[PDB]
Amino acid sequence: HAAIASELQAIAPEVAQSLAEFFAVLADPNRLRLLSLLARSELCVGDLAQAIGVSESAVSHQLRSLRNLRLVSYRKQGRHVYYQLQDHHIVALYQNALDHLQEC
Amino acid sequence: LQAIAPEVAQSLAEFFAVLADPNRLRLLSLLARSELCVGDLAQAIGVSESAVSHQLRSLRNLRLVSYRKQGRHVYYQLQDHHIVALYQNALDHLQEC
Ligand SMILES: [Zn+2]
Repeated sequence: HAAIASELQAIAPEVAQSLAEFFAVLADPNRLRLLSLLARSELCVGDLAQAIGVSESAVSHQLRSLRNLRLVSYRKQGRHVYYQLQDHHIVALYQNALDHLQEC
Repeated sequence: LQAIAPEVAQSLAEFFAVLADPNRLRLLSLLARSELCVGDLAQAIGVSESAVSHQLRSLRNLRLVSYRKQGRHVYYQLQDHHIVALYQNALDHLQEC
């Protein structure tokens, strides 16, 4: 019987359901490759396409759902559109997940 | 630059896939605040000790949780601090969005 076992309670089923869906969104090798690039630098669709070795149309399409899913965001500067990870939570959960499997 | 190797991306994808389980997340949400014995978790979750023990076996094999011996009790805890951090960050991100 842990010291504070009586003081704890699990996350609500609705919250756990929403969190599970979030992780389901990340269980995609293609999405993770794109996020691995944005974790190190903000990049334009042109740079991402060259790195992953796919067309700009393909990256642009994948980035759309990523944007809708609130995993990435973008900023416009002059004639360029730079994509970035949504927030620091995204890079942290990404880096921690990777470090975890590296540490096993 | 270069993206992560394809097998690394695949392993990471499978890792997030195992986390896409509401029941596992409820268990992890408890361990995120304290290591706990099977009895404490079973009562918190409202399920039998046998059930939680079974759920924990899977989590152990998946390297999400570990256990240790402290006196006359076995306590389960999250495998490492990375699990702690990714859980909290994912949760906070969802709470603000
Ligand atoms: Zn966030």
